[PDB]
Amino acid sequence: VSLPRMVYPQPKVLTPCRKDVLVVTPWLAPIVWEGTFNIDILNEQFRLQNTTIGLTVFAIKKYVAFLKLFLETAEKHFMVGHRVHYYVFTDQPAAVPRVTLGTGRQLSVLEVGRMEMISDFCERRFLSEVDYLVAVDVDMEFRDHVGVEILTPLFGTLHPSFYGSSREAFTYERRPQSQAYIPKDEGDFYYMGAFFGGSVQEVQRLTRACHQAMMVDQANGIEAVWHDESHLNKYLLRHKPTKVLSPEYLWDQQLLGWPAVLRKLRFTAVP
Amino acid sequence: VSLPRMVYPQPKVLTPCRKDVLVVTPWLAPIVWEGTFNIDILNEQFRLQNTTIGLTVFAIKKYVAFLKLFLETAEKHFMVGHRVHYYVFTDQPAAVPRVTLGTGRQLSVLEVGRMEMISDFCERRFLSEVDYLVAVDVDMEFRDHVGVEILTPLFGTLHPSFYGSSREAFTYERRPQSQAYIPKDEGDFYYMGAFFGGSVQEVQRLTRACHQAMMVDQANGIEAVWHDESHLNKYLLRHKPTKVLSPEYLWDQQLLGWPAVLRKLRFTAVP
Ligand SMILES: [Hg+2]
Ligand SMILES: [Hg+2]
Ligand SMILES: [Hg+2]
Ligand SMILES: [Hg+2]
Ligand SMILES: [Hg+2]
Ligand SMILES: [Hg+2]
Repeated sequence: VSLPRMVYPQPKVLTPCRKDVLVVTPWLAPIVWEGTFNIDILNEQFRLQNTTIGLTVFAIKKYVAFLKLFLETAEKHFMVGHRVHYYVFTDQPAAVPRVTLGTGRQLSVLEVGRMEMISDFCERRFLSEVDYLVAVDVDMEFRDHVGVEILTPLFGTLHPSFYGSSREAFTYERRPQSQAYIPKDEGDFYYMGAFFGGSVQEVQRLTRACHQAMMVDQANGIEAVWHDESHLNKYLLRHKPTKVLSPEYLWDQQLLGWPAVLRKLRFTAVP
Repeated sequence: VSLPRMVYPQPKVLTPCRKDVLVVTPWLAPIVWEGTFNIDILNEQFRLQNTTIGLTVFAIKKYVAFLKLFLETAEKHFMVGHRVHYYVFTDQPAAVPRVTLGTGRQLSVLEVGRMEMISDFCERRFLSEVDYLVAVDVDMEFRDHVGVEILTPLFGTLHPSFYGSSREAFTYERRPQSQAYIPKDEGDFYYMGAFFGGSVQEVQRLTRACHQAMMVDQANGIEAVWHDESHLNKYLLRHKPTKVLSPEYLWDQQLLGWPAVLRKLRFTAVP
């Protein structure tokens, strides 16, 4: 379906987008930084498709306390204008705060007794209800725009502690006995487990692969150094993401401040 | 399907890819320049899918003379290592040169009595035989690598005469009576009609849209200033390409020399 007439600044072929950061991977996936995208064009493209975005979040034991701020700030900043379906996985349904949602946005509480829950228990439901799935940690708040610029078949996010690091310095799983093993001469980026996503199909593929690999590891009596993040990094090494999010999308201002390369701090650790 | 272990230079997050050119559009489509891609990674990705690329070329009347050089150089430079199916549309089947083809590459001669031929007469055949379709002009030669880095649902190529030009200077159709009309405050880039493509489905959509728009124009007694290039530009304005090729992919060295921004001259006008 065709875009309408739109008036915006002409793109400049002979002006680099950013001169301080890498804005495309070697497999031609965009790295999403402020300045790289026109949100009006992207909003049009995804609205024309009636895009629904599922956000999955696990809130277990004491973590239920982070829900009110997480959801309230998501309402202000996450996919505003688009259909959103929050999926809150919790051991305490009654402790889920009653947060007021904007039109076209809904929340489902799913009681638990992450990779098995997305791939196994919820597969049919997600294919039916949403176009994209995003998995994030609950102990976080949105502080600025997180929108459809992220949407793509499969994305990972640059871990804020490692985005300038050498691949040798990445905390990948280094034991050859683990399915998550990555040697010191391999690796593109260190992706944080706290923010990944993509189409429902690609996210189920990923969570199925991870879950199967983790069970192998367990049967072999080994546990990856950083658990499902270790597995996520292996998967994204072998199945390149179609977009990568800059650390604007997963930051910790207390730990890391507000450096020059970040024009916006969008989604952050709660102290 | 998973990529194998591969050893290559780590991508550098804090080093821009190019500081002289734009490498991503405002809708987050890569602009393909030398330096932006690792061809080994891309080759792996597309080979794992057993990708077949159809190349369509029209050679009418005196233009049959350009076929031998066009095909011989395509053999050296175009999608080497991948399955290729050339579709030569001609009024002179017997004048098509017998060019020796590498393994996995085939050529079909299709006799004619471009947009109607791709969309109308050939739709079923292409869906059956190829994954991607590329449409180029015959009076050209390959001089360097043109590979799977181009492949994407839908791509256009920067016209070599206009890549540094203001949108006002673009030779778009400017009469509101034409379906191809673009006003002076609209337009991202000027795309050349001589090199476009994408998935079979997206290329058929485009050629169907163009053909229908050209028939409207004709019934209205108007002909766009640059014919199907005018229509191509309108379509790509309203349906943003998922990759854009730099002028490396469509150059004229006689006319335009070999400027600093071009690290490679891949596909060029024959003098
Ligand atoms: Hg930019
Ligand atoms: Hg995995
Ligand atoms: Hg994982
Ligand atoms: Hg680069
Ligand atoms: Hg068109
Ligand atoms: Hg066209």
